[PDB]
Amino acid sequence: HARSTGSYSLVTQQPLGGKAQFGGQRFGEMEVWALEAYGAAYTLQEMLTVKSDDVNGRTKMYKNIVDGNHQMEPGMPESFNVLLKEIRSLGINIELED
Amino acid sequence: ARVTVQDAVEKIGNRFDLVLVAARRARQMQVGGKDPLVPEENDKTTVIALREIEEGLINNQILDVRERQEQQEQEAAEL
Amino acid sequence: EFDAIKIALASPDMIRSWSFGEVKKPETINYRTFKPERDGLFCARIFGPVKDYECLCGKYKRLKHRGVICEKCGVEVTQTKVRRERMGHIELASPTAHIWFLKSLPSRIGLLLDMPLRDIERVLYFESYVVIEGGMTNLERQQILTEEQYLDALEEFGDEFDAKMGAEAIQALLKSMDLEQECEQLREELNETNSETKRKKLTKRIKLLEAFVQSGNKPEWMILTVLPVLPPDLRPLVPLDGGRFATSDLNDLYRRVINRNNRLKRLLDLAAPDIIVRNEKRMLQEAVDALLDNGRRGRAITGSNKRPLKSLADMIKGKQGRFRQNLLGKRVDYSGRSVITVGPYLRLHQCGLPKKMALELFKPFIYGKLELRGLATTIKAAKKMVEREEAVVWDILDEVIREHPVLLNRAPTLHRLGIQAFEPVLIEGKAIQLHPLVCAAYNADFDGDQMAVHVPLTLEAQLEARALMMSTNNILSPANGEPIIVPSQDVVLGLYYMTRDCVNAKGEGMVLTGPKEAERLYRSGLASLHARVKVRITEYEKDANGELVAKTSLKDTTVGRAILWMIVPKGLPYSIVNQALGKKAISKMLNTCYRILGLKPTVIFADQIMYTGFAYAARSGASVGIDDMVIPEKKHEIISEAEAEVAEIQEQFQSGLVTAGERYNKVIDIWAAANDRVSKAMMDNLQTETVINRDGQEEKQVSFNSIYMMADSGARGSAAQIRQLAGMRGLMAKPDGSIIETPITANFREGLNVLQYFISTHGARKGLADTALKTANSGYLTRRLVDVAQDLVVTEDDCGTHEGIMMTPVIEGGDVKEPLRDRVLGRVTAEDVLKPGTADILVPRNTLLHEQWCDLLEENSVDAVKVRSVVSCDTDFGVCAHCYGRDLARGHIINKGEAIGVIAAQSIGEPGTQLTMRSSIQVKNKGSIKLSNVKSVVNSSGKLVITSRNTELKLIDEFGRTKESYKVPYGAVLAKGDGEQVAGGETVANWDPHTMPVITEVSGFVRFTDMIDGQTITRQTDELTGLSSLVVLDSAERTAGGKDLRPALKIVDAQGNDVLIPGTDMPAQYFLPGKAIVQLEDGVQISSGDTLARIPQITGGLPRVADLFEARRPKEPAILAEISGIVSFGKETKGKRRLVITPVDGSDPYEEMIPKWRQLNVFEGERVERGDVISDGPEAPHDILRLRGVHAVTRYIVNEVQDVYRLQGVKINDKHIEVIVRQMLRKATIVNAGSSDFLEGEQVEYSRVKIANRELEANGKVGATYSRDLLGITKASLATESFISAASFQETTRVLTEAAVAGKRDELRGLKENVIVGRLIPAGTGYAYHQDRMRRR
DNA sequence: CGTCCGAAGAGATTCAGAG
DNA sequence: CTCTGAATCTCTTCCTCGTGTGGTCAGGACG
RNA sequence: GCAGAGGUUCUAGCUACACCCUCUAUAAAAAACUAAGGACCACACGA
Ligand SMILES: [Mg+2]
Repeated sequence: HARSTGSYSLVTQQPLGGKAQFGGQRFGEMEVWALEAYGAAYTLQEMLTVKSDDVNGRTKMYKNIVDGNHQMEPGMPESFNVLLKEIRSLGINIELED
Repeated sequence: ARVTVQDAVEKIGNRFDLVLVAARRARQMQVGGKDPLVPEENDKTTVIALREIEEGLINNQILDVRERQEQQEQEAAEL
Repeated sequence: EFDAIKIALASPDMIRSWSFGEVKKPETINYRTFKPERDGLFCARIFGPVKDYECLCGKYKRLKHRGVICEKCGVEVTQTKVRRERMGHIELASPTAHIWFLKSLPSRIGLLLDMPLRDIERVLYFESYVVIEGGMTNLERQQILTEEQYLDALEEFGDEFDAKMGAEAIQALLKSMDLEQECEQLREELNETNSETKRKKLTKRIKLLEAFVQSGNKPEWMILTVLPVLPPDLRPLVPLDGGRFATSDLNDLYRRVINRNNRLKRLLDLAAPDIIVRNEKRMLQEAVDALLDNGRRGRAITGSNKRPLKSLADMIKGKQGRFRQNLLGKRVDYSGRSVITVGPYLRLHQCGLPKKMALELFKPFIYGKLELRGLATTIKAAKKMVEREEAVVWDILDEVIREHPVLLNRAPTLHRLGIQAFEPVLIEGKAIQLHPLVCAAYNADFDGDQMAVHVPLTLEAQLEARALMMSTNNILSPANGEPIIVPSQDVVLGLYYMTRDCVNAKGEGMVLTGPKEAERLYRSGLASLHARVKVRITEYEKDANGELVAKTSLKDTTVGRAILWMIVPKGLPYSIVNQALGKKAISKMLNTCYRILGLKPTVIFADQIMYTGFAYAARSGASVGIDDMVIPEKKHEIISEAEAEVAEIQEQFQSGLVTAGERYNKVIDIWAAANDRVSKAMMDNLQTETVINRDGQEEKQVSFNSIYMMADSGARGSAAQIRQLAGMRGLMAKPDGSIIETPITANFREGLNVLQYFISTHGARKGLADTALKTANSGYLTRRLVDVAQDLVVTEDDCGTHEGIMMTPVIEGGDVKEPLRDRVLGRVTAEDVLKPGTADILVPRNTLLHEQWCDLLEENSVDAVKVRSVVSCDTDFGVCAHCYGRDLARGHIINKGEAIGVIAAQSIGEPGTQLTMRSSIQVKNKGSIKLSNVKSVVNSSGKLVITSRNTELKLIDEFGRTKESYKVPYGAVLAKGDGEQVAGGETVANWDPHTMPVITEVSGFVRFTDMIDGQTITRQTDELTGLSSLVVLDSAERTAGGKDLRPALKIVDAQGNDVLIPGTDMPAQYFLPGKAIVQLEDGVQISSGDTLARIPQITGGLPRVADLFEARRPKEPAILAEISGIVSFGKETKGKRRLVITPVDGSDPYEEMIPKWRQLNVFEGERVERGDVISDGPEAPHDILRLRGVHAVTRYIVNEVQDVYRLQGVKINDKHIEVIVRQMLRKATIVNAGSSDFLEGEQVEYSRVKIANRELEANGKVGATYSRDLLGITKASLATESFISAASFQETTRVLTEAAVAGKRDELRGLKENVIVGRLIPAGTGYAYHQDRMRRR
């Protein structure tokens, strides 16, 4: 089931529920905990942000790797923006301070 | 080639700042035209940075002072 | 980029600001054309264009026309991604209450108004009228008035009085009430009323009102006039499915809500009759309820397939909610899966990986290298080249896999070592090859087990994977210092076969020059692999200051053991390879290699030992066969004896000598005895039967049988797993757990009867279902453990705290379960340890206890070592490195920053799948006996009796250590004296288990004071000895006539004068409670230590750990003495007996209610200190923390959970339990506000109050005092200062509701918050970045 | 051609015993 | 007669990932 | 090569993630080339 880049989901999680449909394996909550237990904050951050749902992040990472500079443009997961919109739609203002 | 980073972490007793300093070194090697001081053996940047740290000539202090000197002659370039 | 996240109640004006329009048509799209509806849920003008920079009409279709709306339709033209953030609002004709605040457990709306929820959701459902501004009427502002009572009021309150109904009515109430006025009004009721429950409710109301006078929130905002809608791209039409466009989601709830709203608008403008309008308003309220949180009422609105359709709260909570499905853990790119393959040729720093998988995962890297080398000018041509799999592409691929680690990842990543880095070795095939050693760490089989591979992209990611996640860097598991890459199953069997000896083997006797000659002889085939031959070895030891000295000697050994010598590194001694080398021996070998040589030599040695073990296991041919499992010749006679015994027992039962219960017990006992006998016979036949010579007459050696080698070595198997093959399988239990009377006598080598196999499958199905439930329970426990943690990281290096926990080897009545050497290893002491020589600094104050220090401790015979515990650490928002100790994965102090909360949680939760679900005192060995806190008086028998209650025998040997520890029940007589040497095998204390003696402290004449035969104590007859014995009647049984008088026993001398307690003015009186048999009547002298009255008298599985960590109060809690003093009694057990303890000096404001059925170990004439147990049974951790202190409760919970883990043969270092408990009790309650801003009733995090009071005590001011409290993991996790962490865990609706009411701002600062956001983690490499960010602020 | 209709525990909530 | 403790009722989950299938608002005709 | 158009092919090709050249209102000497959509519920199975 190997995959590099493919079509993305509604929430913009790129792997699109992997099956016949070309997909990436769910780096679930247990694996996130496992990376947290390690001193991992760069591989975890990249694979929970620039590898999964950050559209600008994903495009920049692809252009960077094909350029040869493996540099992460962090940005922000679009899943968090989806969560903010869903909580706001309930009628609960959740926003960020600059 | 390398298998373990033990001697590197006895060189840098943090195991976390080591990753940061070697990542800065690899960034200098890739983005910049910086020549690695240890000659490579068909090795990637991320492992040759650890090789540099292993010999003890590259760590946070030397890297910081080196980039500071480069910035100094960057101001001094235009006099 | 952005600062802390804040959450607050959404003002209607804020909602208007959010919305870029207002939806009016319920319809979403046209089916005629997939164009969106002009005023519908999917709309271009409201939510932006459907296509990338094109209008609906198409007048403007280029990027240059950005920022200008259309003309005929007036729709903005911008990016389609703008459609994912533009929101809209619904102008509800009638205001509707938000269900989250309405049907909340505390009912925010109801609590704020201080009126019952029944009334609230009655007036919401338009079936009772509330009375807005009642004014000059009998009815008040908060008053219920249903239809008939409303008409009764209206017909005779026809004045300007108004009583509005509906959600609009509650909006009117909320507008009318002033929050500050209510607070200042209820302040005096709080200060006046002394009722605990009533004041608790008043404080709960005051908290809600204060949380609204502080936050910028209005109570009226709970009722929502406008309902926001999501951006259409967040709730899309769903795939066409051939144009079908159909799914029961938010779109459907929004459609129905808009339909009801339009109906209400039409009815309001039409002036419809009030009954129809009221019914339609109720329908709209129900629709909004279903939209926000479906299932929060009786009927969850149901779409197609008759299933509850997902709401706006079903997608924020639960496993499938956005949090745990898309934020906490999300699917990733550069990922692939396949079944796994052994591939022993690999080294643990590397793994096999298929060519296709490396081609697909590393596609961007291959494209970049192709562009750099100019093989393909463009990405597009390079992508075609990758599809053609041209030979040049493979050579490029080999370049990008030279030093590019990949993260091998098994699906159930129970602990930290579940995911590890590897250097991929390109293999042809389709199965990932996983190194054999790391399979035990992964808990991975080769039976279709699949594990994902992830590709770190950035230099930081690959570099930290190489530095941390490599299997070379993970040798010791985080749970315990023991190695995790130990030879597990097959290589250990090969080593065990290698390191043995025949008493007569080929090539035995000749001397060998060295291991090279041993290999030469074995390979040439002229000498057996294991023959006892003397060899010369150059053993290297580093006894010098790091220098390795060489020792050459002729050590008698075998050829096989000599073979391993060339494998081991120089530093290791030969004494470690000279044994049979089972699993435990190899584990100890690897641990010694790690602790002596280091890491790289340990890695190389592990690889070489794996190679040799596999090779010589292949050469061994350790097969399995029928003849390899031997049936004992005595098994038949044992079975015959058991059948005869059960026949005799059944015959006895038939006559009637033994009833069913004792017959069942006897049969079970004799069958167990027969099972033990047949097991011993099997072991004798399997390890002793082997007869082989020594070129002489006869000799007997340890067996070389296949199954014995595969079981004794620890390669794979156990005692029961080998018993079930040759010996009797044993008594097998029914589903309910009660044992089948007749066991499965037949073993697996022979056949099994059909009933025998039926009992076997009963047991097997029970075990399988138990495992299926237990894995889910362990997963839930691991989640709770991780989430009570993940805010605890090593933020400092030291704190200079002298506090800690006194580490003592644990004794539970038996032998030493864990020696102090393995209990304090890797932890930094708090105070200087001293040997028997006093004022001796054997170990300094703040030195980590590595292997050398622990070895020094054993030879100096230390008993108890005070050590710095993570609980005692005073660091805020984390702990210091010294208070934690060794990393347990690397041989040094924990790195400043490393996340230890998650490490501890995973270490605790990993063995959850391996857990389960369901006299006299005799000295063991020679040693001295001394008692702690003991009061004894010599009796006339020359023995010893105890006056205290917590006297507890500790057996001190000649080394000074405590070999044994036994609990002494009250009144138990001690045969030996204090400090008297005893010989193991004889009882020192014995007592009657069903008797509580009232032994007298001082001998003398005792007069029966207040003893009446007939009223208080009746003189019952005796039908056993002929002499009547006085038995004190029970208080409940006896009437009030004989109950008011207090029974007592006064002590007097021969002259009749009272005898006083030595040193106490109180006479030595003794109270006789109910059911007390007094054989000795009046006029009888009593010696010291003579009994006066003979007063007559659990789980250890995963649920026990869950209860311990959730701090569940036991069903029969043990009562602990809240205050220290003498005991007095009050009520005559009027339903609930009350007990009062009064100190000699202080006041006695404490009274406790105790039920009559509870046994009391305390009387009214003894002194009990605070925390001493009163009743009997399990004691709740809350009481232990309240009375005995935080250290005591931490020790109690650590010991209990370790004892639970001990029975399953799994060892977890106590620091993990300690840090989890520290996270449990991080909350505190401020008993006295003092000068702090914190209120008394308020509970705040212990870090907050500690910082505040330390700042107050820094200057001349006096800080506020607090009372720490212990709460469970599932309660400590939700009750956290971070709303975005508690919301992601559990009860998301409640947490979000409380946060929105509070207006509390989350400051991130925790691992899981920064994970949800997607920024750097304050755990490893991100800790330095976060500390730089903090120092830059 | 478009448009309108089990189970397990915790906590809130009654609810009750006793002066 | 007003709270106390206690029974009652209601909420809130109850592992973690894969791979094959199959079923899903369903406006419908009229200006 | 960043706002548009044209070119030798093949309707259309202006960096749309995207591939060559020209200039700011004008269309051709020129070979390698092209496309940027996609959910939930149930079943069975594996670890
Ligand atoms: Mg398996």
